[PDB]
Amino acid sequence: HYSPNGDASKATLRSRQLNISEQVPRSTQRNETSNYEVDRTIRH
Amino acid sequence: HYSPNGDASKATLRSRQLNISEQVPRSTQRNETSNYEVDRTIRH
Amino acid sequence: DHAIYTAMGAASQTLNQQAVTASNLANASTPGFRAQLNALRAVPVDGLSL
Amino acid sequence: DRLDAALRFQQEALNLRAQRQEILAANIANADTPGYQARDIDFASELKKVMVAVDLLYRVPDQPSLDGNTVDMDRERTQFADNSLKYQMGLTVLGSQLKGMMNVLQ
Amino acid sequence: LDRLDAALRFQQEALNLRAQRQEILAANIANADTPGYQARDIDFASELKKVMVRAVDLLYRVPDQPSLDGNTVDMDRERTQFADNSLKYQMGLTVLGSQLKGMMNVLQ
Amino acid sequence: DRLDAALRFQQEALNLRAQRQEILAANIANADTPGYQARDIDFASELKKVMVAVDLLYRVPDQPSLDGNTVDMDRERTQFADNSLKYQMGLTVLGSQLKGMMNVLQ
Amino acid sequence: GVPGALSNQPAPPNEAPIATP
Amino acid sequence: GVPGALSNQPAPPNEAPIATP
Amino acid sequence: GVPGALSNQPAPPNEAPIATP
Amino acid sequence: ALLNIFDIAGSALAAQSKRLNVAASNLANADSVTGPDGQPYRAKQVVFQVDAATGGVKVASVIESQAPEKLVYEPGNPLADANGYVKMPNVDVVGEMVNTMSASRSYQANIEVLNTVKSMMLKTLTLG
Amino acid sequence: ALLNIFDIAGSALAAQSKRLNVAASNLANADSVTGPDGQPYRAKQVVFQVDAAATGGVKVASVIESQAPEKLVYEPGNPLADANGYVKMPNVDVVGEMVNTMSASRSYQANIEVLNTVKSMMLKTLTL
Repeated sequence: HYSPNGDASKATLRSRQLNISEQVPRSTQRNETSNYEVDRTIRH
Repeated sequence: HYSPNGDASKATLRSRQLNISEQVPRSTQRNETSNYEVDRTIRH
Repeated sequence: DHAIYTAMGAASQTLNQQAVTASNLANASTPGFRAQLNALRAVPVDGLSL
Repeated sequence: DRLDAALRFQQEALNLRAQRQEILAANIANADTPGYQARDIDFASELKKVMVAVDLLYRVPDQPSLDGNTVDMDRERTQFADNSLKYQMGLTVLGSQLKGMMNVLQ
Repeated sequence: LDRLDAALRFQQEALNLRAQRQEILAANIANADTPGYQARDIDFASELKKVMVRAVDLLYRVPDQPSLDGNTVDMDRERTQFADNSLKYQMGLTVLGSQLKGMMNVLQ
Repeated sequence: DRLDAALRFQQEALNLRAQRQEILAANIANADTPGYQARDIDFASELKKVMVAVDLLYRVPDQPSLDGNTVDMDRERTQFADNSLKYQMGLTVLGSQLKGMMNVLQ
Repeated sequence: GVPGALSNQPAPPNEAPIATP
Repeated sequence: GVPGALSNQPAPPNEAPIATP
Repeated sequence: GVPGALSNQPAPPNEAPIATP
Repeated sequence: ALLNIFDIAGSALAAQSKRLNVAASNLANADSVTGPDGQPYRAKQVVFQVDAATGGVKVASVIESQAPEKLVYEPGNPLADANGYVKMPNVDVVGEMVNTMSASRSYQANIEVLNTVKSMMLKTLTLG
Repeated sequence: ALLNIFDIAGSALAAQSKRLNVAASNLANADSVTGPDGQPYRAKQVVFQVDAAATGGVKVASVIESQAPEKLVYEPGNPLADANGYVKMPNVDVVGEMVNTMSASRSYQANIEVLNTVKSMMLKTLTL
């Protein structure tokens, strides 16, 4: 079983990278890499 | 058996990458890579 | 490179004005005639920069 | 795979140099097409993204032109020469690295 | 065939087709001024695929712009064809040379 | 160490020749801007100091001009040719020395 | 059809009559 | 910006009006 | 001194007075 | 791709050759009074387009320019209309005299591009 | 410290081309009675600057209209004339534009030669 970590309220980030460009013709940009950690339950 | 993780309400993301460009002739762009984790049940 | 086009356009318009003047001179004896004036108009092009 | 990555840095640099050369050749060939927009790419950021599907940017015009052509000549010719020189430099660096790797096994 | 020719048959056939295509290009260069001449060329990919199964047919080249004398051999398009054909011939030559050198070096 | 010391002088001469070439290119490209002073460096003193940023000094004007510019085309061209030839000679000397150092290992 | 391509049909001869008969 | 640099969106069309309305 | 040599200071600015002050 | 340069520059060469031929034909027919069937000669132009992002230049078509014919008065001519105004080609001279030079310069520039690209490709052919 | 030569020479080439374009525009519009809006044409010229990030290439700052007073001629039968019957004409020095074109062309050639020599030396550098 895996607990959901979609909502940003209780995600568990291990890494991150958030680039934000913006020029002004209001060109924009937003890159975002994220590495998560997840709960786990295993029964046999 | 695999539990469905299509709905974004309880997906289990392990990774992600969400790039968003936008220029203004409102050109746009949206790339999104996602790596999931899935439940599993196995009976013999 | 595009500086050749403005000069060639100026030359062509000068040729046209010469044609107009020649036409004015040709009918120098037709009764009740009105001459044709001529002038050059500048038409700047508004690009992005410079 | 260590060899793969170690040569991959320079291989990707060379590949992006080739792509930029192709785009420069295209905008040289279409230098007299009215209604054309000059195109180019940002080598440094593109290489960073590839190391870590190619987007191209419109070159900033320098002088107006009635026929709607914005591809200059002198700036892009200097860019062509610089790109050719850097492509040759990358080629010889990669060749030197490969030969140095090879001659050790002799 | 044999295990040795099996590897290099493709490259040999590519080289032979390149030689024949270059010969045809040189022929239609030499006949650039003979009126009533039609430029000829070989569908390289289709011919190579057909040969790598087991003379070569000729396909007329579409005229670029009309001329009175009836000659239909262009100049710029065929010159670019000749240059790129020579370049790919040299590429195939060096590829085959590298393969043969590797095979020889394995046996030392 | 010893290897770096054997080539330090030639490498520094090459680098200083490149910098002086850049200075000459800049002050030949600014040949029309009024109020711009010619620039150059004292090669011998610079090389001796570096072997023991970059210091540059103004050139003595040749003929006066109303606008203020003080660059002489023929003098700049002669200096450019001299520096280019000396850079080529330094490159040749460095290449020969490296070839000999490589050859001594067989 | 497109100029510069390869077609197995030879092109018809080109003629330039002075006046239409 | 400076001429010859790179920018995200294309240049506006260029027009040469003979007489301003 | 001799033109074309190296100097540590700039020459004074040039001027062409139409009439003497 | 560095091979695409050949069929980009070949397209450029073909387009410039077509443009030069059109300009030469217009200069030759600058004063021709009639065609094979009484139709006055009309100045012609080519249409350039991109092959497609971006690629080489292809001549889309050849179109006769839509400008009024510089008609002249020769009443004693069979081709004259009801008012005796025959129609003459609307071809200038400066336009073609500049088109030829521009086309030649572009042709030479593309030749230089092809030379440089071929040289660097042959150089890459012997890596290591 | 040798890849900035291309930037410097390209900046010089662009500046000289802009100056040549301005001179050509002045020569073409030497006798333009009016523009689109109605104001008389006024001569224009560039203003160079040192493109130092220390010295580097040349850079054109902007284009300014000449502060010299425009000429004025007497023509009362023209709607452009003011209350005194004077219509304004541009102040262009034809000899000035000619010598500007000559100097710009010569500097263009010099920069081309500099760039060629530097490219040759850079090409030969890799043969170390």
